[PDB]
Amino acid sequence: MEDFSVSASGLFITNEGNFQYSNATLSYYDPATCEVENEVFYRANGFKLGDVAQSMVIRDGIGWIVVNNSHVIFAIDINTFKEVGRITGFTSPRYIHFLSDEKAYVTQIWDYRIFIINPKTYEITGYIECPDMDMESGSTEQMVQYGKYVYVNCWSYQNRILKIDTETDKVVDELTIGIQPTSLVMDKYNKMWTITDGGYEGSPYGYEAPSLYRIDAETFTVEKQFKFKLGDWPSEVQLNGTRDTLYWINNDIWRMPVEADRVPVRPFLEFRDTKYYGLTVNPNNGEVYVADAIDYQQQGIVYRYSPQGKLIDEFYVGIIPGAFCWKLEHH
Ligand SMILES: [Cl-]
Repeated sequence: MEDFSVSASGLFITNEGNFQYSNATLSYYDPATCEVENEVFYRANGFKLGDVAQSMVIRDGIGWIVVNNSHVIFAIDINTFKEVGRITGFTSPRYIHFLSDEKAYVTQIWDYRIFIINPKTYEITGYIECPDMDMESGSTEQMVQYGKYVYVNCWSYQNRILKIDTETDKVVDELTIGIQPTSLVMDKYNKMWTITDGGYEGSPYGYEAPSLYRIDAETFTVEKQFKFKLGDWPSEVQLNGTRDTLYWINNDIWRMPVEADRVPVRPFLEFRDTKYYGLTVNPNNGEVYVADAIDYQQQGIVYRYSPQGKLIDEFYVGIIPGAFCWKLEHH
């Protein structure tokens, strides 16, 4: 059990590990030293993280790690990585969205409810019931704020964006699109971007050419659609800090101005017969980090790029690195 006291500026990489093998880990990268530290939760705390670390959000000096398949969210101190508390009772958590110090939503797979939680007391306070959704095929996923509203994508065996009114904690609208929207971002024009994964071969629910969509938040309608190829399996819409440049995964890493009418012919980073899996854009300097799962078995690798596409650094992380979380000194 180990004493960490790290940089005020930093990058966390969550490593899902192998679903049903409890080898998920946390990585911490220092961009100023170009040094990675691996398995930092375990080293810091004396216990393992669990199964499928999904995502992670930092608020007010505290890091909130969603461990999807261990029914828990760890709160760690972000400088020491020691746990300050945890929340148990999630069916299968995905993403955490704070509305205040005392109120956050936590999405779930295999549940039709979004859990309301109190972060100060470390408790579950309620549930938002999703319409046309059961437990066996249920999915809520990533979330964005638009005023009093929260928008959420319904991922596994679903095909909807839902609108929640946060003042009443209830689902007030929905929009049906292509199957299995994977992720959700809000650009600086208050237009949402989601990209579907197209389902999978043999799926009971379906399997189709996936799409990238731009959806106006005010009118909750599709303004643009970029449709890809059967067998494509896109994911991970991400924005730059000014929220005017969008990246995602589709074999390659792709980059497009939010105002563009076409995807550029050339990608940001070319497919190299691996598995680009995670993605993030540094919100201050526009540097792009690409998490490569490679073969879903070996140690993953993160590549760091300049906004102009030139490789800066690369570093080994844990198994299937899927998500990132910025610890920034200045915003
Ligand atoms: Cl760890």
